[PDB]
Amino acid sequence: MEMEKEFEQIDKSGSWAAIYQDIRHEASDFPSRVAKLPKNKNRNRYRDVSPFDHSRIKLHQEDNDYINASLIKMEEAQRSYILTQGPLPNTVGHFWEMVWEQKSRGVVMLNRVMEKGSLKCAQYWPQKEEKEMIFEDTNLKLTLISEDIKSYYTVRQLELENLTTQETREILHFHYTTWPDFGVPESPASFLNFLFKVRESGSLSPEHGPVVVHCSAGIGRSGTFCLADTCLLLMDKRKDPSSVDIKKVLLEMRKFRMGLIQTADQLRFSYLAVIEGAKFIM
Ligand SMILES: c1cnc(Oc2ccc(-c3cc[nH]n3)cc2)nc1
Repeated sequence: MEMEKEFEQIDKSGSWAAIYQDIRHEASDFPSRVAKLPKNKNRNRYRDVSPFDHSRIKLHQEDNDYINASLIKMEEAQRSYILTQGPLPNTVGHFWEMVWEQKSRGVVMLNRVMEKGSLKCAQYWPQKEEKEMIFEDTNLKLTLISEDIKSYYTVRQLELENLTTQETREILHFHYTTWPDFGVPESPASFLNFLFKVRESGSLSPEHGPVVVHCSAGIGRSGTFCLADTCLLLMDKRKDPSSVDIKKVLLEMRKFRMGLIQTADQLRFSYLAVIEGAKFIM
C-alpha cells in the first residue's frame, strides 16, 4: 500500500502494536559473540543491546578491538551510517578513536546527558573553549571551537587531533536537545528541520566516512533518524515514490543492528516524519 493511506488505515483500526510486533517477529537474528565476551562487559551499556559480529565496527587496536557500534550500509540509497550507544565513562576514548579511524565528519546526538533523573551517556565533549579534553588511552585531543545554541538543537564545531601524528580534523556535533523524556514529539517539524541541517553540512555525503549517530542505546531515536533519511532519499531517486515501503526499509536496516525502533509510537512517528518530509521536498 501507499504510505499516507496505510497510515490512516492503521490509525482508524488502532493496530500499531500489531504492525510493530510483526516487524519484531520477522527481524533478523545474527550472532553477537564478541559483544558477550567477559572482557567486554564494561564496554556495554545494556546487556540486551549488542552489535552483530558481521557488521560491528572494529577499533584498530591489537589488544581489544571491541566497541558497541554497527555499520548500517544501505545499498540502493547509497548511504551508510554508524549507530552506536551513548559513550560510557570507560569508552569515551574508544568513541573518538572510532570517529578518527572511520573518517567521519559529523556526530549526531539525540539525547540529553541526563534524562529522567539518570545519566544516559557520559559528558564526552568539552563545554568551554579553554578547557580541552585529552584521552590518554587512545592518544587524542579534543577542543571546542564554537557553539551555536538554537531553540530545538545545538551545533558545535570541534577539533580532533591525533597526538601520535599531529594531524587535525574538524568534526561537527549536531545535538537534538528537545526529544521529550517520555514518548515522541507531537509534530515531526523540528526533527525534520534538524535532519536537513545535518544534510546541509556534508556530514552525510560520500566524500566522508559514515556519520556517527547515537542516543542512549543507539537503536530507538537513532533508528528513527536513519530510517527517515533513507526513505526520503529513496523517494527522490525512484520513478515511483509511492513504491517506498517503510517496513521493508526498516527490516533491511535491522539486518545490520538489532532493535532499531523500540516502540510502536516510534514507528508511527517515523511514518509521520516521512509523510511530512516528502511534501517539503516537492
Ligand atoms: C577527558 C577527561 N575525562 C574523561 O573521562 C570521563 C569524562 C566524562 C565523564 C562523565 C561524568 C558524568 N557524565 N560523563 C566520565 C569520565 N575522558 C576524557
